[PDB]
Amino acid sequence: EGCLEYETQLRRQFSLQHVRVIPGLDVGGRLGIGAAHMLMSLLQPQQMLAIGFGEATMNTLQRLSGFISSQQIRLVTLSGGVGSYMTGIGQLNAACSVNIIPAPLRASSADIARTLKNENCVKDVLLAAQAADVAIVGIGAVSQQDDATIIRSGYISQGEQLMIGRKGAVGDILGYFFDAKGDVVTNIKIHNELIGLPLSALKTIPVRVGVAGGENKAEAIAAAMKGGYINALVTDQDTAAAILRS
Amino acid sequence: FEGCLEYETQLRRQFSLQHVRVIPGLADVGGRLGIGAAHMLMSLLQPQQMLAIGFGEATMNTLQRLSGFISSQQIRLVTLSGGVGSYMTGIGQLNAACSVNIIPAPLRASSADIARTLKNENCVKDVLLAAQAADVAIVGIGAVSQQDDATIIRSGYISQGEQLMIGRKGAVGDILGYFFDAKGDVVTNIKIHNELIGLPLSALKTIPVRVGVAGGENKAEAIAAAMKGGYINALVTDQDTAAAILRS
Ligand SMILES: O=P(O)(O)OC[C@H]1O[C@H](O)[C@H](O)[C@@H]1O
Ligand SMILES: O=P(O)(O)OC[C@H]1O[C@H](O)[C@H](O)[C@@H]1O
Repeated sequence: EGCLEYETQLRRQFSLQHVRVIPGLDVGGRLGIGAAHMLMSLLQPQQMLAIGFGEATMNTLQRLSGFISSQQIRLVTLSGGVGSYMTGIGQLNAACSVNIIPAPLRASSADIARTLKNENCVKDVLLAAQAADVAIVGIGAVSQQDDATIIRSGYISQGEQLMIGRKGAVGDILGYFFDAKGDVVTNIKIHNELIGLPLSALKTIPVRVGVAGGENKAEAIAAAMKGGYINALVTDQDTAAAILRS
Repeated sequence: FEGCLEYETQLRRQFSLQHVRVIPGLADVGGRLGIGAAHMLMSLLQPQQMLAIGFGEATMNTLQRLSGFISSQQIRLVTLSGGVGSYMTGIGQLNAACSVNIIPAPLRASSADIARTLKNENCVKDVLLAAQAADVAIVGIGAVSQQDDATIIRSGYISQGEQLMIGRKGAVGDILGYFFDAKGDVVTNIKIHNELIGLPLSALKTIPVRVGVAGGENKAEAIAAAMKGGYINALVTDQDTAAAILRS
């Protein structure tokens, strides 16, 4: 009931292409339903879907697995890491096309990241990802602190997250952190250590869906939309309220 | 006389194997090899044990047939090589509660310095160690004599030129991109070896039970060599191939 109005206002405040706002209070399971449903009406047969990692995207992929088979959707990873995509990929049948960047999410140095990005088998998948028809990503917030997936998964340290925060970052997509206005934070070393597509290349993809909730993400989700990284959103009612007031 | 039971006995004694299965020649073989290798693995793996897997058609067919058993017995899988995508037809068949540990790297780097770098990345080194600690391994065996039909060529991991020179330098086959000569010794002057990300054959031998699954007469010399080098200590093959291996 209050969902339609919040959709409308989100669509107009952030110039979005599509929005779904789910009734408030479990939330992550219900976000995956909402995002799977949006993706079912967006994707045409044999189209390509680029995927990010995290709980909300993995949930979504589970609810979409039957659509993916019967419409022959091709999947491609937006980042390295492999293992982080397996909970969502394991829920598909084995005739599904899945193209996986064969590298770590983050290299121990920027030189090594650049080396890896130039290996043929990595470079091939980076291009495929950038060419996708639709993308589905999660959004992390600095305000989650130890509960953020990117920290639980060991990809950045606590000291890094404190400094990322100090430097004015509010949230991230695929390890790429941006400030409250949506601008990528430029003096953060991790950015040049990530193997996957940068957020500037992600914007090649014409429909880019963020799925994310919890009031603690509101600032990050707003900023993601202000930066243009996502042009469609799936979120929950309380978060929507919080974004609109942010 | 002869038959499969005799061929098993002879192979077992001749190569000092721990386990052997020879399937009849007569309905198509790579599928029946997979069934036979899954049945052997089912009798060797205890619950919660760890199975190291290599890539290729025979291993991926085996894993497909083992998927129900992997699930119910909570078998943990780990990749023996990089490549990620080379393993998807196999691991794609499992359910999502399955424990699957994948080397997050290419199979082969563009240079040896780059391979050495990737082997020292934390997320790669962790999985290399997990693989070496496995209870059982399952691998395919490739033969130089397959030429353009070898999976290692068909998948683009080596060039025709490379395959030619590897043959010139005395290799007969490979396991996981590591090529050995007819006595079973790894061929030392081949640059693909230092470019591979995964475990070398010497570290594969840590795994106590090492099952090769491979058939076709053109692989006979390579399979014999693989047993002579000790890379596999158990074999699943077909009748014709067993006969050829025995006369090698
Ligand atoms: O909170 P989740 O849904 O688990 O996932 C969010 C992560 O996925 C996003 O692209 C960012 O990397 C975040 O770091
Ligand atoms: O002939 P297949 O069963 O497809 O696979 C053999 C390949 O997989 C083996 O370990 C070697 O890499 C071979 O090159």
